[PDB]
Amino acid sequence: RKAAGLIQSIQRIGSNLVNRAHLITEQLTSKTVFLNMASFVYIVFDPDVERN
Amino acid sequence: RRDFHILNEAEIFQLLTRETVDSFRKGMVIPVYVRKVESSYMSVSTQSLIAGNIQRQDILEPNDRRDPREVYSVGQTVRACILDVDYYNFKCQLSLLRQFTENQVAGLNVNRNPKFWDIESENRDRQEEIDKQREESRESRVIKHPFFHNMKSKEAEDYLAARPVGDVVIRPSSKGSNHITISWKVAPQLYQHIDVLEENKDDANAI
Amino acid sequence: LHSDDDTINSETVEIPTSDLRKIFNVGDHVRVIHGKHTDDTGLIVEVNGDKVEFISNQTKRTVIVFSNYLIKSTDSTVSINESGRFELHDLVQVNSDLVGIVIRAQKDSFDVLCSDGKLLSLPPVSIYSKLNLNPNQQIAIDSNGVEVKVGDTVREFTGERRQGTILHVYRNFLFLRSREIVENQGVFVTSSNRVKTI
Amino acid sequence: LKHGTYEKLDEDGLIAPGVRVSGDDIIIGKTTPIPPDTEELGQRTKYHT
Amino acid sequence: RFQAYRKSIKNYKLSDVDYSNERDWIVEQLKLEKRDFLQHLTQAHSSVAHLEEKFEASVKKIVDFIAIESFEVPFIWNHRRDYALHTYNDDSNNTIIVKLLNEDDLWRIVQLDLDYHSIHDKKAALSSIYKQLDLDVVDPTYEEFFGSARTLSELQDIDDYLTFNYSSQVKNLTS
Amino acid sequence: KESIRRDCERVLYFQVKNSFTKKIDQAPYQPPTYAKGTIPRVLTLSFGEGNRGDAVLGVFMDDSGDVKSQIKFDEDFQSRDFSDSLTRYIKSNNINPDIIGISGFNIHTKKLFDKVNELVNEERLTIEYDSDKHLIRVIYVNDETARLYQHSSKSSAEYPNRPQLAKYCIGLAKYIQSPLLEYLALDESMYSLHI
Amino acid sequence: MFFLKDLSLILTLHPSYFGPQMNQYLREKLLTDVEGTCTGQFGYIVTVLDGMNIDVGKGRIIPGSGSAEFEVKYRAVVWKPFKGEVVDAIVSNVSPIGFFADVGPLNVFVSTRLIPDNLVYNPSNSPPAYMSNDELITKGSKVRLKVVGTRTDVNEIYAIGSIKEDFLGAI
Amino acid sequence: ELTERGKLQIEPESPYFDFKYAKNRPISALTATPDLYLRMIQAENDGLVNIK
Amino acid sequence: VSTSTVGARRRRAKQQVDDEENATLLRLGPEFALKQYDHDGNEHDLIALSLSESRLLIREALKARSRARNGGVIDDDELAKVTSGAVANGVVKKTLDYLNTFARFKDEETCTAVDQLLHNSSDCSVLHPFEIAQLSSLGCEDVDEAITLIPSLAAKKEVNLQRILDELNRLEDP
RNA sequence: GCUUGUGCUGUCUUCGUCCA
Repeated sequence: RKAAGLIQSIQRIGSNLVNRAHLITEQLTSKTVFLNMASFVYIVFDPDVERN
Repeated sequence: RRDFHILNEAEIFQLLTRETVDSFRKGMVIPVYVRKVESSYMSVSTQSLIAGNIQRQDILEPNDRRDPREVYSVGQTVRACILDVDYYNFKCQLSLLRQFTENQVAGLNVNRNPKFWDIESENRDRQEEIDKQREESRESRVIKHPFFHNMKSKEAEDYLAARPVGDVVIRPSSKGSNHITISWKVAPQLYQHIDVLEENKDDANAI
Repeated sequence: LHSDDDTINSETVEIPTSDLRKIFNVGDHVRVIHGKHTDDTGLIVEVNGDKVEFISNQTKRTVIVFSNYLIKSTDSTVSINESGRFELHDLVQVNSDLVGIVIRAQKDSFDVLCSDGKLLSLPPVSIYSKLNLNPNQQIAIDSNGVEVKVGDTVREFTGERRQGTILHVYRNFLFLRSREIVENQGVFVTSSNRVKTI
Repeated sequence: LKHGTYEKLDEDGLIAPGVRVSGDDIIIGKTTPIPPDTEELGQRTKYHT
Repeated sequence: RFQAYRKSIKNYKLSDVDYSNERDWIVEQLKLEKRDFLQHLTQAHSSVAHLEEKFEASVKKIVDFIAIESFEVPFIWNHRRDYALHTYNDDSNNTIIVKLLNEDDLWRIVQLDLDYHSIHDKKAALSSIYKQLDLDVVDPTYEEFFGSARTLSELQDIDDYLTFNYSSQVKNLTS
Repeated sequence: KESIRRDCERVLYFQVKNSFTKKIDQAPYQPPTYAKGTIPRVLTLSFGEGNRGDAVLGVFMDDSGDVKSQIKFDEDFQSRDFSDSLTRYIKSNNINPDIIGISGFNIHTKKLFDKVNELVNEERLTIEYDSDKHLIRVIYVNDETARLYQHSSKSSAEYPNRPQLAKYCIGLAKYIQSPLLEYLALDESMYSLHI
Repeated sequence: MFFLKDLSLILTLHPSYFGPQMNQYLREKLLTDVEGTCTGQFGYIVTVLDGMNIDVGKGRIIPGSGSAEFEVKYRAVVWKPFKGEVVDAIVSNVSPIGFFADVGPLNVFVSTRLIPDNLVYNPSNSPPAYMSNDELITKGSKVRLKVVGTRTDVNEIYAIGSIKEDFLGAI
Repeated sequence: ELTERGKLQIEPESPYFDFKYAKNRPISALTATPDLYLRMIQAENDGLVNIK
Repeated sequence: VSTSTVGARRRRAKQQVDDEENATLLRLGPEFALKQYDHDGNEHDLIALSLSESRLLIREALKARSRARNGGVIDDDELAKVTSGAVANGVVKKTLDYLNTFARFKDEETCTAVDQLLHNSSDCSVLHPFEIAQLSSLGCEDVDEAITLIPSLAAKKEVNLQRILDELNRLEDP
């Protein structure tokens, strides 16, 4: 149930998650749930896209 | 993760046949569909399409001398005992001899240790099961004859008591349906029972 | 109408259907008209006004369906034809090394009797495949050495000494159909070595 | 197909004069097309049309 | 998954004394279940003293993580592995790592955490029944086999003892 | 009796868990000269039951997970025509398999496996990255999940115009590309497997 | 509830059994086909009174098949549950969905929705049970339940009980 | 020990034949082979055998 | 399988409310009606049986059959094994266990006294036989308990229920 | 290694055959 809520929240915000911290700053997840799930979900980083 | 698993001979055999290498091995007995009959070899197909083979020394009994063609026919199905399995080529060798097909019954390695198995109770139960397999069916015999009466020996003697000397009565014998006892009055309160053996009987109730 | 007065109970009144609501009493056989649980029957357990709860007959579990979808049918008489992928008494491969025979069939489930005797309840999708064995493969050999084909009646000698007619053959196991064993609609599994042909 | 024989027909589906014919034997071979079944699941040369 | 496991628990938040008893109970249960592993640890690592004390401390820390911090098994296994293993330097300055717990043991600790709450509820009910009995002098047998009781079978035995020997008070409160 | 039952149930639970862990712990097949975990390009073949009538159906899946160029062969697989068709199919510029997977319903699949392996070895059909050259690998594929996939309504909705054997080939290719997700796609049906 | 009923059975006999022991063979066939059977119309037939002295009459030869048809009338003890009846029972199995009891040969299933809430199911208990503060019902425990609904099968009867009313539950 | 049902229906084909006449099996060794004791219990539930 | 002595019952148009089985309303259906007919067509009353009467009858019939089958030469298990049919053996075993574990009267004379008290009584001359069987079977202790368990007895308030229950408890062996 | 396939229209009209 939490996965479907997370997917719907991401699709509301724009179907793209820029940063891991946005699971907390955008109120998408709670503190302990994020603390559990932070290192097991990842965002592919492309150096050509992020020069900064 | 670990590397992609690549199937071995046993896994390929289990995949393609759905028979494990445990339930299909040396010594087991299975029914096989005969397909070819020759003078020296026989080719059969098992239930899972594994092509079998039997040689001349494994088709016929040692005391037999008839040709293999006369003994078996194409399309017949028989019991055979596995002598070798080739798990890579899906081929097996079998034997139709009595020593292999029937004697090998205890195919499981049950731990029959005397301290860990109730040997005597098993023997008693098995003996009782054989004593129940010895049970048979039986019924009385009916014969149509004017001087025949379905009576016992003492009953026949009592029946002949009311009749004078020389009258004859016929009763079934205790030795079986193939025997007939004829009782005739020798003297007052003296009777002779004579057993008659029947040959070339058309039926048990027939004469 | 039904009322405490006898003189009122002997009167028939014609009433429009637009002002009638069905009354469902606890412990009545009812068959579902329409919905996801269509053609499910069972006994009413709880009547929460508009919503009615009943223990099913097929799934044997409580199902909550609205009262508008219920008809009082005292008998199920559900036909399972034109459903699933499996006729009754089909020899179905459950998985890689498991097989069985369909004993009872349902709209979205099946009852399978294993070769060893264990009964299973599975959805149709979970069944691995259906074994369409050839007629030559569907032949076995009794304890005497006499061939026994499908439809041949045989009777055991070991064990309980039961009797039945051959329904399916798998390896050394014979699936037999019998009149007196009502426990599994006559279907009991025995090895061919245990039987003698009649 | 029918229970009779078809080996007495020629390539054009017609029997030739001078041939012996018994009851039920096929003397004129004719076929009509039929929209094929789901046999396009794979039947290399044995799908009925 | 923790919510699904704890959905049947009437009350999960234990007091401090009950929580310490829970930790001790889980340590004892793991000691009982992992006897062969502890024997192998003691025999093959004889040079290191008091490894079983380190095992007890590690099990208590894992119970602390699971109960208070509510960490699930993969997170503990990945990011808290230093509490699940012990390291030492031998006489030859050899760095040796000993793995006290594995992932299956973490799942077993979760299972024991779930299991102990039924024991706690049964013990609380039995103590409440004893309070309603209101003995003038504390029964030495009851306290003796209530302090050491660690399975619900012994609690049931104490319940049978209490309802037999003090049946009159039970009848008065209420065969 | 209850205590021993509970203990034995715990032990059997952990044994079943370890067996299932051994089942699902598989990485995707690693093509040579490529880093582990890279999704390969897969070609799968199967005639089905192996009978006289049954034709061979092929499905090619690229590393992006898109099914490309399903084909049907209209000749006996023991003939030279099937070998020529397969050689033309594999050597086509638009198809570049990294591995060839084969699975089937009975022992006739061994003949197909041997035929494809002999054809690949004799013709020296090498992997086309379009230096060192490596022949394409031919393996048997465990079809635990494909047989349930071919009947699933999700597969039918995904590919309405395709037969069951095409869905079986797609299931085999998907299993080669990602075993874990193929096990996950079974949903309630994965408890009925032989664990 | 048990009753005495006058029942009848139609017995067909093959001509191969036309012997002096025809009456006794018909008696044993009737006993095997009646003792222990379950008919939804009648309930459960447990025993047949005077089983060795039942009149069988004269059998009628069926035209075109040779076999004789016998009309056998007998008195037997029959048990059948009724809707809205309270009877005793013994619990045979405990499950989260409810408990299964046995009333002779009949098995009665009671769902949790017909069980009072204070009898909370305890799966950790040895053996598992539906227990309350003052009540504990497990396998083999005497229970008094009221039959609410009866389900009739081809040769089987399924009953549903309830314990939510007074003078029910543990006894 | 075997009931009458167990005395008849326990055939070599059956999985319960392994422990049909077992004795002197210690409790300490049961946990090594959980399937054996589970099969014993399941046979008991069928009314075939009795574990003493 | 077995057919009742009551036949006919052809199609009509009227529908009645006294057709559904209901113990509380004392509507036992046509096949269990208060008036029955024997093989001779004579009038016959519905024969209810309490667990004591049923147990006595089944024990008597079973021991008579066992004696007859043995050439005229007590254990429940052997007596059940006398009967034929594995499913029949299981059914008779279950009934024997149920009757044994709930036998209110294991003596013939006590059962005879109970039957005479429940039949020859003036108040019980109006009582339905099903009510008599329920009272002798369930072993109720209170008038209110009997009324709650047996709703039919609520409408029959001219019955000395309490003293009959106390006599039944007295006759019941403690 | 290779195996054999399993059925039939309807409705009118006309002309005939053996009696009557």
